Amino acid sequence: LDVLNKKYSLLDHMQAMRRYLLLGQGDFIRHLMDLLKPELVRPATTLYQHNLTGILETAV
Amino acid sequence: LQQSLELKRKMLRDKQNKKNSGQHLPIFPAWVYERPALIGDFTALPIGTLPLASQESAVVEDLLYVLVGVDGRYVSAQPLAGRQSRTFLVDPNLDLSIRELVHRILPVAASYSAVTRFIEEKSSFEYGQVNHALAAAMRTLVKEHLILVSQLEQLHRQGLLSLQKLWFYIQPAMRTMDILASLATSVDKGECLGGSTLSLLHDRSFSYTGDSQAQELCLYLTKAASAPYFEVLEKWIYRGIIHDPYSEFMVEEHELRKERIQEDYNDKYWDQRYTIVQQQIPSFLQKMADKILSTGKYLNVVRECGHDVTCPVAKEIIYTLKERAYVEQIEKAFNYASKVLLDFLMEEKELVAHLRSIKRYFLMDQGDFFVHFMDLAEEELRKPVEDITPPRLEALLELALRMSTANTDPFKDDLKIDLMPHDLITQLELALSGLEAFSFDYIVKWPLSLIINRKALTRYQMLFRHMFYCKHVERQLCSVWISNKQWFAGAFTLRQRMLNFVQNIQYYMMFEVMEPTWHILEKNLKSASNIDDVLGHHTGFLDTCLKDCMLTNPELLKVFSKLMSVCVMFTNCMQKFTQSMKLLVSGFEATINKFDKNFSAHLLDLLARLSIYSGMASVISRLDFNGFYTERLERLSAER
Repeated sequence: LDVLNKKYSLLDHMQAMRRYLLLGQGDFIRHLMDLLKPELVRPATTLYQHNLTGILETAV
Repeated sequence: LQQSLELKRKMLRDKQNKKNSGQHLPIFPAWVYERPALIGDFTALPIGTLPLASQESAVVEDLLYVLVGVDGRYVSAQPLAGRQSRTFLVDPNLDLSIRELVHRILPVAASYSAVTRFIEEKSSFEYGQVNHALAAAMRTLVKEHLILVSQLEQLHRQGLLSLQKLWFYIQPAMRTMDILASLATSVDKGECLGGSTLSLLHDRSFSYTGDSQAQELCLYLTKAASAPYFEVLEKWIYRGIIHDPYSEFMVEEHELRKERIQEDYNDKYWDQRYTIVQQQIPSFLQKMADKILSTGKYLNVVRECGHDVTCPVAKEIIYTLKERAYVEQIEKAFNYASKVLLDFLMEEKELVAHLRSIKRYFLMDQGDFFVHFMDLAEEELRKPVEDITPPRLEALLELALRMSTANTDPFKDDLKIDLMPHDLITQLELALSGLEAFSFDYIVKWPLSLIINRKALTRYQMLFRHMFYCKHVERQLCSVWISNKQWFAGAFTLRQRMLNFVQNIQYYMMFEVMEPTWHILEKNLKSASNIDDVLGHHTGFLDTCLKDCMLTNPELLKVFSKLMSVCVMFTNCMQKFTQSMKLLVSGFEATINKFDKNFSAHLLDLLARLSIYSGMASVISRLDFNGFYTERLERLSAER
């Protein structure tokens, strides 16, 4: 137990997945869908992945 | 017998070859092997007519000699005497009831003499220090066999022995002899010496853990056998000096001053000067195998630069079953060597200012040195080969260094000037000199050779030479600009475009690779702990700067080479037009159109070959920040 709650972070890293991956904080999702509105409503199957990661890097 | 005498001299030849101060290694005299009176195993009437209870006394007496070597009277030590084995022959005219019990008592004699021969043979100089100590711990147990049979004889002389008592006496000590003889046949069969028969002992000690009769036997023999080995370990761990009188050690010294001197391009200490044998490890020290070599080799490469070092503390400690305090000592001594060498290297003959003065010239901290150099150089550089003379460049080096402010770092004093005579082809001509190939040279000393070798310096030069063409073509275009304080309007946008492109390429490599990765190296070198960490930081630094720059491409960017070709054509011809007109609108314009076509084609092709690379998409982003020439063609595709 002690090495995973001190020298690694297990609980603190588990909270973030609740907040974003499970969409458990809607502020992040609201601003993410808000700023990325045209790129989402358009087909992103004709758009490359690298642009979306690059704009996520500043969107987060 | 006869075959033993060969093996000895072959091993002696190997040990004479290993050392160059150990010469004429001794052997014991020939009569030692001629005489069979050294080993412990150097009238009669028909037994059939004797009564039973006299036969019993006679066979007890004859058997008692045979237990401890020396032959009996109705039992003979056999002359066929196969390899490392003994057989004995009881007579079949002996009464069968007695004789069958004699058969049961006989194994300890064959498990005596084979042991005793091994004690003489593997104690001489040609089988090494460990085999002597192994045999010296077996001779103690031979002595007690003699001890027991003498007291049994004293009881027998007083009419107080029978075969039953004697058999009952000898049953515990037969087991000892069995274990000892199995070990001796195992040592001889594999031709084991040095650490190959401490691996065997390490295994055999673990093997017996349901006995404690045979486990203590082997463990006492391991404690005895590791005592010569730990001396050799003391020499190599605590000193950069070994005496190694009989070589059976995992590290060997084979000299490698016969190829390099004053500087090692080989990095010979990590390669082949002091190298390890993986067969002579005792099969528990394999975990520590590298650390052993590094501990003393570090003391050498600091005693090579004339700086005294010492061991932290010295232990002599023997083997213990399953349990290791010397492992901790390997770690402590390895750490002491690495820490003292690391502290010495960063203060005395410091590599920090060395690396700063490498960044200043090849990865180029100052441009000031170079902007003086290029203007005072260019007319000489523009001329072909054989028109150069090294004193002009040397005067230019010293004047540009002292006139600029790069004359306050210490290490600039071995800096030289040279060229790269196979210029861009080398990456995986000498026809011009200064139009192709400009570079510098710096020679290194021993504390700064084992980190920065020849190869790293050559790679630094191949980065600098690539940047030199951009640096040169840039001021060509600038001179053409200032030469216009008629003209064609497309010529101005072409001049502006070429200039913006080359300037952006220089800026991108500069503030993506040279400043940021230097910031990384500055934090790596404050967190090294040994000379494999400073090696790791430097080689990861050089590999990162080589890969991160535009140097490495699968085809080396032929777009870029043809681009720089048409740039030097543009700067020559436009300036030539202006010098001739000072002394029409279709002679100038046609060449401007051809140049604009070639430059636009190569620019589009490099942007296309940059988009397939795909953060790392920022180069497309910065280069066409404004959204023009960011994509001028959708990129044509096949109809298949």
